[PDB]
Amino acid sequence: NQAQELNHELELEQLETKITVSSVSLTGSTLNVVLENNGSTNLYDFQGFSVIVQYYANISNISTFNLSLYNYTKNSNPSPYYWTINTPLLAPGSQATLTIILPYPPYPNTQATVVIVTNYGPSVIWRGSL
Amino acid sequence: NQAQELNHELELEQLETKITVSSVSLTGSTLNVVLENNGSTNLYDFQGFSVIVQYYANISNISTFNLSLYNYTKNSNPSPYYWTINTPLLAPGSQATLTIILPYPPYPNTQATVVIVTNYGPSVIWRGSL
Amino acid sequence: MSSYSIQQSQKMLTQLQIDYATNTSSNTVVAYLHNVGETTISYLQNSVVYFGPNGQLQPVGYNSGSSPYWTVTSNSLQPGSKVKIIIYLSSPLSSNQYYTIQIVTPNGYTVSYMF
Amino acid sequence: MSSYSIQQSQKMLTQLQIDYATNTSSNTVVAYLHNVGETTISYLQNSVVYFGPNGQLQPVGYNSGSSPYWTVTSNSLQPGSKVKIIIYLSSPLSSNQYYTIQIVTPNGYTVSYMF
Ligand code: NA
Ligand code: NA
Ligand code: NA
Repeated sequence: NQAQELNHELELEQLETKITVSSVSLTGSTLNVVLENNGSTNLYDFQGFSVIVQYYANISNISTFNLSLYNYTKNSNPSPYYWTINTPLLAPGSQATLTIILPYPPYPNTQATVVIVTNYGPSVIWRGSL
Repeated sequence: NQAQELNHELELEQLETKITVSSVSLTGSTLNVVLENNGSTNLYDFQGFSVIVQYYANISNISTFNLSLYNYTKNSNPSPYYWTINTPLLAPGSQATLTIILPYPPYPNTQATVVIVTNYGPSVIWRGSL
Repeated sequence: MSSYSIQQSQKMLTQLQIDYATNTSSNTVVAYLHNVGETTISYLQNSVVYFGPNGQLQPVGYNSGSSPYWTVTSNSLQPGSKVKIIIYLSSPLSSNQYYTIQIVTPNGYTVSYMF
Repeated sequence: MSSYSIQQSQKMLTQLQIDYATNTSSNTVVAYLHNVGETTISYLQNSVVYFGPNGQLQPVGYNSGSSPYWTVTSNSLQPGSKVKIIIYLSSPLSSNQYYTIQIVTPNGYTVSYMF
């Protein structure tokens, strides 16, 4: 039966998928996260990822809560609320830099939460200061 | 719709169920686990629990691997491969002593795993020496 | 002598999940719902949504215009897609208390998120 | 800089789970399968079972009498009930390696356990 086989394959892809955040660094309104693939699946279906950021924007010198979903794009010049990645396929053991275009520059020394979800389900949460 | 309502209730009962092991103590073939209810659900459906023990039995002075499921009984003096608990209902915040009748006394200073699964799903695993 | 509740050895197949949920003010809650399965989920407007402090969840009505009610940026969810669910509340959330949101699709799939 | 994979805030409804699984010898594996939902699960003999070292699972046939094959103490599972699955293997298990067992019921529910 074929639902049985589809679910079999998917659940083992979920078991074997793992990602972690090596480093995070900010420049202007662009956030650069260095993602490392610690699983045994290839990651490439970035349209099906999630990238969610909760941070404190600097709007007219007022520190203002911001929560947003960012969508993937291959566009090399991404708009705010978009992100891109400098590899076509992130293989087990590899790293890649994910570039996220925030709508405002972060207010200095404010905390932030970055959630990165693979297309299979397993995710990573990073909490820190921007 | 009623599948939705049933699934709603059950999943929040799983969210609110949590148990932990205060202490383990052995005498003869009798294992005493002091179980603590850290959730907000009452626990009483002991027929629907699981109690699994993996330990090294002392069979004729030979240390022999043993893995077994134990079934619940209300009997306070249970047979081997049976367990009981000294309350009919373990309320949030309370403790109770679970007594498991192993089929042989443990061989001295051998390691064991005790798995106790509530009827709702959430469980607790204790690993140590007997 | 070492005991921990549940385990990382015992897993099941995930087809639907809330990637993240949190309050965006005292009156509003956001949750991102993510279809990680292999088939489209449809008629999301017929979902059931509960929200509340841990142990005191309350039903929340769809699109009523009068709090407490919820909305969703699209009424179907394809494999890989995400939708945004917003709950509008009638009394503010306390800062020193954990909250849970829960969603039950028409097909019965039940997912929750605690913040 | 504080990073965590997955989260304990994100949960779904469990209806079926393997409470525990481990090898009982070099060539035999035991798994205890537990119905924690509210509906009967039937025709367990038509399940598919995969077993192997992590990443290299192999399908395993029901009751074939010839290794690798599996058996089950009953082929229905009422709410609250447990059945015991035994896998009989044709080659010994290595001592320094993680193994995964996975079960897919006819209705499609998928559960796994790693030991
Ligand atoms: Na109760
Ligand atoms: Na309200
Ligand atoms: Na084999």
